[PDB]
Amino acid sequence: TKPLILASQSPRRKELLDLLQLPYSIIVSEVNRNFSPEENVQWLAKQKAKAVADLHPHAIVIGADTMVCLDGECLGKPQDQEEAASMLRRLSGRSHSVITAVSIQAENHSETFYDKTEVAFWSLSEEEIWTYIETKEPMDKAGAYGIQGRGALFVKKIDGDYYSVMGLPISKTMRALRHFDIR
Amino acid sequence: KPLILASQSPRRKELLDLLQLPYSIIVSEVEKLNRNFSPEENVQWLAKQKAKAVADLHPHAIVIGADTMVCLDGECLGKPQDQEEAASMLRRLSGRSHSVITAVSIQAENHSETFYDKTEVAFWSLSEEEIWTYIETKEPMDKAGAYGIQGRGALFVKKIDGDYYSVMGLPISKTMRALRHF
Repeated sequence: TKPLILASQSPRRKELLDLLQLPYSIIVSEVNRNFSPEENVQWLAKQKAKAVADLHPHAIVIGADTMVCLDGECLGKPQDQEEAASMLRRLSGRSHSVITAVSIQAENHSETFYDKTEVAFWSLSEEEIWTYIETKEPMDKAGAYGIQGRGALFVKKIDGDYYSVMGLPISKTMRALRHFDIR
Repeated sequence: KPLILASQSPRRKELLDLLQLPYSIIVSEVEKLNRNFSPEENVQWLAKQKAKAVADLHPHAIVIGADTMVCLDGECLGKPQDQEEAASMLRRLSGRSHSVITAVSIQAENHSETFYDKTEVAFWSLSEEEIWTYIETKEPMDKAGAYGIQGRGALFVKKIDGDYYSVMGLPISKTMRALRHF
């Protein structure tokens, strides 16, 4: 048996991993154009898990990364408030992909995968964009929106995993951890 | 006009709270869904009856009523009566898809609007151990179809095609949009 480590500072990933009712600890570590968004998100989840697994080689380390992509271009956490409003205008009245990769690392076993969810947005007004920006909820999230909180009002529907949109495909994470014998 | 949520559902309360609008919770018990009607007709009839019953008591108000059904192969599943029935319902939902239909009815003296939102829910194949341990925490017993998308029930869901909030009992983005019409 090996102790479980969540290599993430994300409160959403913490809340989702708590659903497993498995004891674990949290450690956050210090974080290519030729790659596709699918390769990039998998690579980043891997680097996050490996940085902590290198420091604690006796444990099972979970790393994850979430990207918001549309027409091949991915949107990261917006630096400015105007950039956050620009991302929202691009997302308005259409569909985009939310890609979440998970990497599970142990000395004798490693597993990396991504989950893709299609997210459809209603057509949004300028007023709704800035009043949502004022809440401070967009700044912390990729693509300048969260499916929870006030961001829930922009979402018309999804085709995929809501928990994966939050930052962790918890049902798949649970299934992958069974082959690490959970502990 | 003042806003009334004709539901005691904590999930519908937490969702209607996202709107940042003042409202009160008022309920009046209504029940029998006829087999001659489709589940889509019935769920809308139920959301209507719940809102109308409270609207008759508060005719100056805007009243929101809602109802949620979990259906597969035209058959809809209610809250389980016993743990053996809850395991029967989950065994049926395992390894396949079902529909979650939520109807919302907004009632006022000069305007009324009813609609349903349909979501496809796909489950992983479930073991007998998984079903009984989930039953052993009493989360199924309170819910239609013997499961919830939140909590330990989250681990059974493979994917959805629709609205997660509608599965919780309220399509919050459609409701918000419909309240602008009022």
